[PDB]
Amino acid sequence: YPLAAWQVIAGSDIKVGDNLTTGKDGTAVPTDDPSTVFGYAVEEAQEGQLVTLVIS
Amino acid sequence: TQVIVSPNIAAVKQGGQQQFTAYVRATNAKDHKVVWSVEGGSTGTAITGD
Amino acid sequence: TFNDVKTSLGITESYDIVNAIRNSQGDNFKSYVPLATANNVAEVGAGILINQTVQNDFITSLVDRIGLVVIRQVSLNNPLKKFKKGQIPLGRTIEEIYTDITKEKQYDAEEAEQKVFEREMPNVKTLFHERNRQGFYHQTIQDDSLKTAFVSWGNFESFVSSIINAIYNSAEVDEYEYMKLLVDNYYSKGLFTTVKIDEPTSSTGALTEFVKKMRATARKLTLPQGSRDWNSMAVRTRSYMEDLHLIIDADLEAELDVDVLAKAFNMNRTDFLGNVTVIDGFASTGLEAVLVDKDWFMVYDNLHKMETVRNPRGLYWNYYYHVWQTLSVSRFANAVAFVSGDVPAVTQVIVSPNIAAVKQGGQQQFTAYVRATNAKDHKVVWSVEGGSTGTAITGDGLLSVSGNEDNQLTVKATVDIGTEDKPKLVVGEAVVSIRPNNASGGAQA
Amino acid sequence: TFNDVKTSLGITESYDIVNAIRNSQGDNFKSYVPLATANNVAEVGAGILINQTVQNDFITSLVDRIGLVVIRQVSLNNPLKKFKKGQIPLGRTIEEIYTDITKEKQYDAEEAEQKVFEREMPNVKTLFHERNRQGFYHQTIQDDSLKTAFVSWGNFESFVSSIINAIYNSAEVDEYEYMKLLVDNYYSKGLFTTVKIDEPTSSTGALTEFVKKMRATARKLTLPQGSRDWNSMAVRTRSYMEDLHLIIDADLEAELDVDVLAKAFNMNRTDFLGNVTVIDGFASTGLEAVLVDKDWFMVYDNLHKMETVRNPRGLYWNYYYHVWQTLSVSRFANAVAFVSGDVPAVTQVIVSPNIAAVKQGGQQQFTAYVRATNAKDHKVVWSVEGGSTGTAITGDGLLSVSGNEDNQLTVKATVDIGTEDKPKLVVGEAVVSIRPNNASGGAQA
Repeated sequence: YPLAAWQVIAGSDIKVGDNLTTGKDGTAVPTDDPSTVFGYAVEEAQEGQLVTLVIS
Repeated sequence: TQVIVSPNIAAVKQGGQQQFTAYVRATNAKDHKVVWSVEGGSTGTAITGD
Repeated sequence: TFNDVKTSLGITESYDIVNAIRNSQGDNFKSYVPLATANNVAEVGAGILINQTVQNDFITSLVDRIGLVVIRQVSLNNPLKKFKKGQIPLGRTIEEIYTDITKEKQYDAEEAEQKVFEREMPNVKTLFHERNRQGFYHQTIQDDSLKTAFVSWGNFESFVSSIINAIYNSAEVDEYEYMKLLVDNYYSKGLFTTVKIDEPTSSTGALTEFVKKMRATARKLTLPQGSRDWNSMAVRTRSYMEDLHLIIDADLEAELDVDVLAKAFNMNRTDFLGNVTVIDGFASTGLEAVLVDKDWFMVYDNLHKMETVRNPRGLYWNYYYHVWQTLSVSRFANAVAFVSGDVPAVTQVIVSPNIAAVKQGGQQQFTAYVRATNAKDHKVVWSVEGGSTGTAITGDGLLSVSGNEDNQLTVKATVDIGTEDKPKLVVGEAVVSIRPNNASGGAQA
Repeated sequence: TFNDVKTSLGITESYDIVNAIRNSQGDNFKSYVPLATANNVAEVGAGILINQTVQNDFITSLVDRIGLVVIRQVSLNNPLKKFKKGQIPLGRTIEEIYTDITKEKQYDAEEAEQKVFEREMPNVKTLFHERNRQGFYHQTIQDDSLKTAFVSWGNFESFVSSIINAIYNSAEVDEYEYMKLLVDNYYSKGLFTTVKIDEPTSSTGALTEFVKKMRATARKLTLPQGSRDWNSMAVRTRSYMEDLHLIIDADLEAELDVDVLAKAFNMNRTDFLGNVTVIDGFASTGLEAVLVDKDWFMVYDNLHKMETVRNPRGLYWNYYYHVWQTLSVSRFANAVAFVSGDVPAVTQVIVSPNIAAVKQGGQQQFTAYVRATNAKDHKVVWSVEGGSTGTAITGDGLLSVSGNEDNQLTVKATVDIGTEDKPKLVVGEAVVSIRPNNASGGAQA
């Protein structure tokens, strides 16, 4: 069901607009190297909290 | 004096919604902010303003 | 379907009565020391929001039961319902028509040779009302799933008879609240004829001033020759003492009878002269004690329908109770506001005829009624918005429409309040449509 | 619309009846040779599932016609409808309270010096039957599409009543299938007292052995001192003979008539005791017959409504027939299963008081009954599960409780069946509430 945005457990602290990639245990962590980027967060989240961001 | 959440007993199906609201007894007649916070839950369950 | 929910659930204790308050004390709470079972009275004596099932003390396999089931039945009503007017089935708009008095002419037999058939029109002012409210109330009853909540059909039917009244109580609450909104709407638009008072909470002497201005204004309204203030349309209207309704909250009703009426020896001399309806209170700032005619309200009803439907495979009724009604207030009946606090010096400029029509080349006379809340003078500056090259008011409100022109003039009447650094302007407007004049012909000489 | 479907659709032909008449002479098909039209009766003589249009024999242009429409209206019933206890319109839960017998004490005569007012609670066990089936049925009657299928209103109306009966017959059939489910539930849970006996339809003497064990077990149920041996709660209950019901299947009825009741000079000394109903057969493997009281079944009705709705847009009637009922089984009544295959040695461990409420620091005696077939000398291994240290139970069942427990306990009685390599553990369980005490000695010595 093609989702435009997901809710993924943050593997660290994530700021709004941060590009995200996979982390430990499949968690979402901040990145900076295009290729690892699968989505951009739309809200701030602390480690262990869900963060919702658009795919793209 | 006292804050009153109006749906006191609520029952929500898993993956559902519920609209809570709060009455605030205050003698001072000052505007007061109501800070909505859900507890006892897991990763996923969240509440907004109102 | 619940867990181990605590009793002190939605309770922030201003002090714990259970602990050292009743235990460690040499003070007020010494009379609760001789109580033995007082901890459990302190625990669930306020009531329990959720019933956890309790086993019997002696035989733990049995279950303690519900002994008494009380169904509290409430009946709400509308105090302002006595000001309603009826039912309007068809149409939407209400045309209100007031014919005002005219001006005398001098007798002359010689000018009457040629001024037979002369025309003098009436002074009619119209006002227009419209349906505002149309909302509905929705209450679902699942009949069959509520029967597990019950023994005793008397309590089952009383509970079902209560849910229908809660649709009926929601009409009384809103219609009181809409008719209270007609007072604050009509005060925010500055249409009340305000009377500045000092605040009656502050002293008993400033209350004694307040009682006089109610008894004085109520005399001024009921004068048989009428009065061209006290309404927003500024026509001359007498009122009747049996029709003046005072809308005063219980805060101000309590300061009256404790100070004024009880210490008075002749209660029918400091009384409020008429009908004191007791409101829960106004919502504006400083607005106290509105004095209105009964014809000031124009509340009509358009429909009152209880439309139902039934879901078969859900086995429930949905009750849709529709209320549609026309909620508006007159500007022909008198309406006096009793305002404490800072008021404008002039709340309202009213311009005689609000609308006018005049041939291009013709002329028209105006009258700026100034609702100044004090014994002060205010010169009116007249103005023509939308005029061009010949259309000009000559001072004192004599519009002289020129000719050539048809673009719907607007006539202002401004009262300036205050300093030049803050020139506060109170503008009353009239609109003028121009009928063309073919008796002239373009050029002349 | 269908293409060339032959009149043989799902037909598995044992032999060609056309060729067995046509070829073979001298055998039993010789009497079908003097039939002139036997090839045509043999073709379409079993009914056809799909109607090919068949042209007329005289004029090929015309078609042959559907002259007769025959509507089978089978009505079904519930053979177990006698077992129902009535109707519960209001409320949800049904409570059965049984006050068991007590244990004898020796006459004390000197230990009674301090035990005059010592109290011993009755052995009151209980059980709570709440509403289980909450269902509805559902039909669409798109009657305007159906008017093409019929040419008379007598066949249009008899067919519409035929779909209504399918709503009611589905209620009849499924109420039977839930009341068989309650037997297979109670057997799968091991609450049936297994009488272990090889199959009646296997040999003649195994048929008679069954009849000897039927009338033995029916006698053991009705003895005027009762027994604990036939409940799942192990209370001394007593059945009556008129209330016993036997639910054998259909083969076991016919074996009684032909093999032992035919040869019976005294049929009352052979046939089954109690009432015998005949059902299609239990789903569970090996379950041959079930002997219950009338009180074993607790089926109450809660709702039987049928509500219709009309879709104006699709032109159809919906017919929702709601059935709400309490489908539960009393564990206090005697019930015996007769089971053919290999069963386990222990089917149930029944634990006494079974809902306890100790004092924190106190002690409760727990006794465990063991259901068995051959019986044995098994063992009972007690335990208790709750997160405290302290709180140990003896090998005799006397549960000790810690002075600081504060968690609900779960007392187990585990019997091992089979080897230590693959152990089968039949576990009977209880619960303990703690009731916190107020010793206030935090550190003793």
